[PDB]
Amino acid sequence: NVSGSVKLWVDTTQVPYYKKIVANFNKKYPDVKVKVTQSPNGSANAKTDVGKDPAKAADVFEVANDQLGSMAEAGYINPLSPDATKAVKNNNVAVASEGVTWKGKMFAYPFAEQAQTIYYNKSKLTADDVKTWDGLTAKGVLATDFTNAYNFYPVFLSAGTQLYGKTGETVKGTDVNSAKGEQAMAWFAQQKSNKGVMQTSNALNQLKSGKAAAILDGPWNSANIKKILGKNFAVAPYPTIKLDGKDVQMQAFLGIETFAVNSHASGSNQKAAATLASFITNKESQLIVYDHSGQIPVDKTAQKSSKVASDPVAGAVMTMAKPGNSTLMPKMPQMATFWNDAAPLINGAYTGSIPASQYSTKLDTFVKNISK
Ligand SMILES: OC[C@H]1O[C@@H]2O[C@H]3[C@H](O)[C@@H](O)[C@@H](O[C@H]4[C@H](O)[C@@H](O)[C@@H](O[C@H]5[C@H](O)[C@@H](O)[C@@H](O[C@H]6[C@H](O)[C@@H](O)[C@@H](O[C@H]7[C@H](O)[C@@H](O)[C@@H](O[C@H]8[C@H](O)[C@@H](O)[C@@H](O[C@H]9[C@H](O)[C@@H](O)[C@@H](O[C@H]1[C@H](O)[C@H]2O)O[C@@H]9CO)O[C@@H]8CO)O[C@@H]7CO)O[C@@H]6CO)O[C@@H]5CO)O[C@@H]4CO)O[C@@H]3CO
Repeated sequence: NVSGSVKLWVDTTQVPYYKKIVANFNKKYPDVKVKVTQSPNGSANAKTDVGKDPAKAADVFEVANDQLGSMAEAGYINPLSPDATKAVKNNNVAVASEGVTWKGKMFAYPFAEQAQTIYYNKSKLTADDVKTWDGLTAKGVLATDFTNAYNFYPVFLSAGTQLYGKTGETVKGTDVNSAKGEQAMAWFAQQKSNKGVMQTSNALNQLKSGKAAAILDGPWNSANIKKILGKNFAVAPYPTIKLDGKDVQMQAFLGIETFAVNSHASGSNQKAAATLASFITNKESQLIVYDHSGQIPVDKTAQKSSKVASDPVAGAVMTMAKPGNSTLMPKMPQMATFWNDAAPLINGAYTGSIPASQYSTKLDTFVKNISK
């Protein structure tokens, strides 16, 4: 039998359907008392929401896979048991297991596959128009945010550099301090004068108001964008960009969204928390998430279900996940420093605060900063 009390943190607009999932959980586990709330600052900030006071934080919380190495090394999350590991590994696609594994051990329960795509108004742009960045932006406005390194760091990967080495596990393996890194910096700088590229802190609002024909966004907004665009909804994988005069696919990050168990819990509450985390990331629960938000399951069977297989967003995400089209976010503890330093590097190139004469110096300093 499973008993105990568990606090669950989810992202703000997810609460209504996690309440439905928790109702399903309580059919099987009637004696577990779950309190579902939004988190203080969302899954993109889980490591600090938990770290500021682990005993006060939720017992089960939503967290993106890049944060897991930091949280594991800090002792905020424990390895999954052998049986829990086997379930994750057997039920979900390979990259989901890679996403939650740190030094050979799993530290979270994966449930969704996240890659950004182009979302666009098909009354304004065609499927052919969105194949290239310059071609798209010559025909309509793309709204985006150059202060967000999750949006734009992958251009360095398109340029042929590595982030923490071949597989994201090599502390000294970022090699962006090179001519290839400079090519990415120059691409950011070019976009400042591209009249079809609109800098904004709220790209989705620009799509809603009609000021943008296209945005880059992820599947957490799939159902949201389908509602906004209605019969004009369309989606595509990322386009090619020109780097050093060559067309290359513009990458996104591949992220795995997860739930983790707070290591503070003990006794019955710990068992209840692990049971909840397993349940809310099971196939049925992943399909409920899909039905509400459009997020893409990592469960092998769910991905091949008719409804997911016919969804154009799922198809675009599956394309994005292929080698060359994205890179799995690394989960090194150093990712904290990476994210902090990457945003001003990219935005400085875009705004011109970093001129071309300084690209090499700034990239050298960046690599030193993130490679300790
Ligand atoms: O809008 C939808 C979301 O709304 C709600 O989110 C709001 C927050 O609740 C509210 O607090 C606020 O956030 C601001 C915050 O208050 C400020 O303090 C500041 O944040 C700084 C932060 O405090 C610092 O510690 C630091 O953060 C670093 C962080 O520690 C580190 O891990 C890393 O972050 C990177 C992630 O780890 C990485 O995974 C990736 O994040 C992706 C993510 O993977 C992907 O899923 C996607 O996230 C979606 C999410 O799935 C959706 O559910 C939806 O979330 C809503 C929230 O749940 C609500 O709480 O939308 C999300 C965004 O699309 O996209 C993420 C990328 O955007 O990359 C991360 C790096 O970008 O590095 C950071 C930076 O070093 O620095 C912070 C910045 O100063 O700023 C906050 C934002 O203004 O406002 C939120 C709404 O904007």
